[PDB]
Amino acid sequence: GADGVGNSSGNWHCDSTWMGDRVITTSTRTWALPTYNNHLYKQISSQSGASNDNHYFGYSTPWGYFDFNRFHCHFSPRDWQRLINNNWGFRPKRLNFKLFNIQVKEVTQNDGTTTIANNLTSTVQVFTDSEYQLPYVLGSAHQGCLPPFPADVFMVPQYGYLTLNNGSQAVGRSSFYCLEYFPSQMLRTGNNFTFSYTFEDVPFHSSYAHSQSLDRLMNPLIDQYLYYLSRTNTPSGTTTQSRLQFSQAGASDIRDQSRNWLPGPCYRQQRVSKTSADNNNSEYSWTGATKYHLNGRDSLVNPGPAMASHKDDEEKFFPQSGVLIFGKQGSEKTNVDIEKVMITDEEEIRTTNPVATEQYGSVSTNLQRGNRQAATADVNTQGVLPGMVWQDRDVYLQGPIWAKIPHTDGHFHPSPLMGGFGLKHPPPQILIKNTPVPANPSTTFSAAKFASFITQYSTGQVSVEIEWELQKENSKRWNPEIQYTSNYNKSVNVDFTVDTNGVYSEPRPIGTRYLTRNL
Amino acid sequence: GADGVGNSSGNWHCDSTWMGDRVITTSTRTWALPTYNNHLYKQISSQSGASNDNHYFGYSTPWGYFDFNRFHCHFSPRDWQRLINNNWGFRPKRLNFKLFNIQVKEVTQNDGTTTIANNLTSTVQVFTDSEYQLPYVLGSAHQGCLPPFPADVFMVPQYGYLTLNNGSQAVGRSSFYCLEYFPSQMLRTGNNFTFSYTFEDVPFHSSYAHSQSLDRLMNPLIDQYLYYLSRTNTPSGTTTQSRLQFSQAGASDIRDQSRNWLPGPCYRQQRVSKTSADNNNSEYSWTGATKYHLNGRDSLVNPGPAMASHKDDEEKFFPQSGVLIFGKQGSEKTNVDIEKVMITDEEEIRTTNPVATEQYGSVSTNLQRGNRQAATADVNTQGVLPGMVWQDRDVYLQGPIWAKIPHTDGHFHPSPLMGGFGLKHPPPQILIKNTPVPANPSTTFSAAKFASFITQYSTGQVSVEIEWELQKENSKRWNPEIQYTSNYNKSVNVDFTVDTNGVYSEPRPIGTRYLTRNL
Amino acid sequence: LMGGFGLKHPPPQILIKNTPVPANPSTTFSAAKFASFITQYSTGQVSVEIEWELQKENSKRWNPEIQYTSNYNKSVNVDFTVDTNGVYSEPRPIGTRYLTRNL
Repeated sequence: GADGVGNSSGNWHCDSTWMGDRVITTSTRTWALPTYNNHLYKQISSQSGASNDNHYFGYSTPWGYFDFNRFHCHFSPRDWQRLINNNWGFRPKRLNFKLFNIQVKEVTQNDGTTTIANNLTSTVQVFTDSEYQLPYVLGSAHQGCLPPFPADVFMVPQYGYLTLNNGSQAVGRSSFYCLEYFPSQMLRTGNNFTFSYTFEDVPFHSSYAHSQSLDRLMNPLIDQYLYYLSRTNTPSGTTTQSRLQFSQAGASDIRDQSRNWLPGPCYRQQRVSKTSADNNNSEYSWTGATKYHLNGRDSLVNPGPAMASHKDDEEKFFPQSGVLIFGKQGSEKTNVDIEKVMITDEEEIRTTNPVATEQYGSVSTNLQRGNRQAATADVNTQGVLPGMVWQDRDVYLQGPIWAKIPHTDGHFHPSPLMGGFGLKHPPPQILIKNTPVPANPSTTFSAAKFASFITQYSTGQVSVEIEWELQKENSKRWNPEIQYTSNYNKSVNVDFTVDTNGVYSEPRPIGTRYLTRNL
Repeated sequence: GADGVGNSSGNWHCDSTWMGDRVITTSTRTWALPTYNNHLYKQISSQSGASNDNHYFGYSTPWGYFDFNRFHCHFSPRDWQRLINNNWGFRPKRLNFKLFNIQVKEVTQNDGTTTIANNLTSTVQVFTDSEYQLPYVLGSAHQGCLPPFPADVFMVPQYGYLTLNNGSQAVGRSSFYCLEYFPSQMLRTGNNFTFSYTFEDVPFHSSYAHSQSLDRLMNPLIDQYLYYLSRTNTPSGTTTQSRLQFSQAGASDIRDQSRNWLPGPCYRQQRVSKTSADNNNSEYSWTGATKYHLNGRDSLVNPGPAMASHKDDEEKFFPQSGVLIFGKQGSEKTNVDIEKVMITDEEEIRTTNPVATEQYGSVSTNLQRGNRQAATADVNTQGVLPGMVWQDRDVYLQGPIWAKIPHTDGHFHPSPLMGGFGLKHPPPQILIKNTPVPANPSTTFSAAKFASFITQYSTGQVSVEIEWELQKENSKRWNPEIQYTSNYNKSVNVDFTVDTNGVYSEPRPIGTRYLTRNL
Repeated sequence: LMGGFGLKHPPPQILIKNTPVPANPSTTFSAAKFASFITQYSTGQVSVEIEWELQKENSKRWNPEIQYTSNYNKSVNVDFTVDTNGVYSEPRPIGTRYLTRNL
């Protein structure tokens, strides 16, 4: 699209409509973009000394990108609630994007006095990496997505990436991608950039919780017909004499019943409690946390494989890195106290996946014989096994929406671990930069790189609309399901509202599983 | 319809489907019908002495009728919840009824031993008073409607009615309707009786609560332009000297602001509190309760005109007869203690209708002058006034569904007072009786009325399906609405479930207003 | 009650705002809400036209009806006019009932 200077390049679309089966969440926000790295690509690396587990090598670019991989960039409390309360599941189908009403300003810091003014002509160029030839950054839970609250103006993030490294230094194989080596489209004012995408058949996120659970799944009333090993030894006057007898598992017997499927896999996490007291006093934050390691650098295992966060009656506990944790609007960056964060809870799964903090089961160790007692041992890490079945990490309104499946020789069940939809070809990276403006050059020629540009930034609005599909409920469940509600009682502030000084804020994390489906 | 003896006259339909705009609740239950008044019509009257406010005269009939004027005869907790959580309103549209698989048994109490057996031939006759020529009983909140819970078998109520009376005695004008003077259709087994109805344009029951309220309705930011009387007298050195000055109502001024509409009407009720303590000790149950009176008999004013049950912070109180009160499954018939009942609460209205227990406003009494102070007085009964606006009593799952608008020269806004839909021509009364079976007659003729019949009753199932329309939500409300949920925490029994001895039970009354619409 | 026409769906609310203008942002990224905008306001004209219907008089009333007139006598200022310093002003409230119909 194209037009004039006194012509709005696009209108403001920010609705949300439900169609019974679909529902489209349109949404627009105003943004701003500075000139990063003063227009140059800069090489960047870990700090020489820095622990090995923390080295790196890569580049930062003068390019800034766009991102809305956060559910709340599309759903509004209320809306989300609608969804989350009457749908067995849902998934994204297609999207449409558009930047417009772009405007380029140029600040002038003459002595003790700045003065911003329109640089009409100068441009901002955009380009979408629709061929995925660029290090996909999104999906890395970074923060600089869209504001949950419309009215909020925002700054565009700067693109940076990482290649290979042998400590703080580069290794040859590492590649250096240059963003100008693409065909950016250049916008001036009166210019807009639209583009549209279509998702790929993915599974509806399961937005329901299970009423039955693996173990308790058969019918009480009837005993099976298969037998199991009831007792081993037997009374012989005073002493026992080994004599194995078997029984037919019934209701009273349950624990012993024969089955057909196994809980999901696991990778044991340390348990910490919301109650300061209980927790051993010391620094096992890193030392005790569950991790894995590549090329000799141990990394953390955050968002561990999807597994319930606490047994019955222990909402007080949680994994050291088995859950998602968001900050309460305002919460500072580092070492903030428990009271400043919102920890997610995944009890809803218990029913199928193991509890993060407790071992999977316990396999037998030795082979018993008359002169040898029967061994056994608990298992803290069980990789996928036939017959296992499980549930993936719920979603949360202010959580990630999707993530790119890495291009590898092999993947195994790609639901992104941080939760979300695992996409092979996700929404392409959208980039934006401000074509430089060489400030006054010298009369006599010089072949040096230009270094003195006009100080200036851009701004303008952006809009994103997405169509989601739904799987409606359908249970013959007689008694009421659970629903997500807002507290009745009076409060000094409404949840998901602007305070007295107009600061919007999300009180709690809102999950997705409320409706109840049987297993 | 018709067929054979070994042929089910109908199947069992008991589903419930939602179509986005409609939703059909089908429902079938098994029933039983005895032979009332041993087959005769009996004249009936108050007990000679009995307080005048309690006299009456009328008849009881050998006929039993059918009734489902209770929302839970169609909605199942869950279902109801669906409705009640995502709909600005709804109303009934049409219905279809069918009796079938009728079966007539005949008990034999030979000495110390009864023995029931099939009287194949004998019949049960049904007939619907589709011309409303019979005293419409339904709508009178009687109890003998359908079981909320399907699996429950039930007994059919007996038809009785009331005419005029001058104390315990009849007055001529009083009519005596005879049920045989209709064309009953006679069913034998293999016979079924279907019939269908269509409702009449009625208003969707408002199933939402108001976010604004009459008083607080204008915009804070701006002061009006109309002036009101700020002060009357004025400082004159030591003494005041009358000097009326006026102000322009603003935010701080609010109470004084000029408006455009008035709260609904009222009829003051006594306030009682759920807290035994507070309540004055004595018997003002009748003496103090709000009532009205015709032909010299004071009757009670139950379900008073629709008006909020308590101001902010007083959920502890309520009208003496301004609310609906249901029994907790089991609760005996008389003088049962507060702990045995469930009292409905209509706070949701506060916003438009007056509070039942507190006066409407206060009008001025006298005309003031120098030598006369300004009078004033509170008003406890305000009949409809121009500009008044209000809300009708909510509904409640186990509440009435509708009621017949009395045939009179004049009605005023017919939403039935007990709540529900006011119908001009409501679902016709359906009646049923068992054609008598003269037990063995004497060889020699006698012209006396037959008095010795075969002892026998009937049974068989009945089905009722109804189509309701809906008005879906549609508010730009950002923050979450309130929804109806079931408690998370463990409990010995699930709500709306059968206990250990299979006794279904409704824990609490469930209203209808949860979703929030602005005023 | 304040008088007027009672409408079920009255003339819809018309709103207007000035899309914000982020004044100069910092070179290094920050995910905070933008708080420094360009100071600016808007202006321009607006127009509203409305069509009203009428019910004309029709009485066999012989003698003159009452009408609303402006005072004959001289005055320092005309009613519904700008004073000496150009300040328009409505002298009195003007009602609507003048013409006389029988009950």
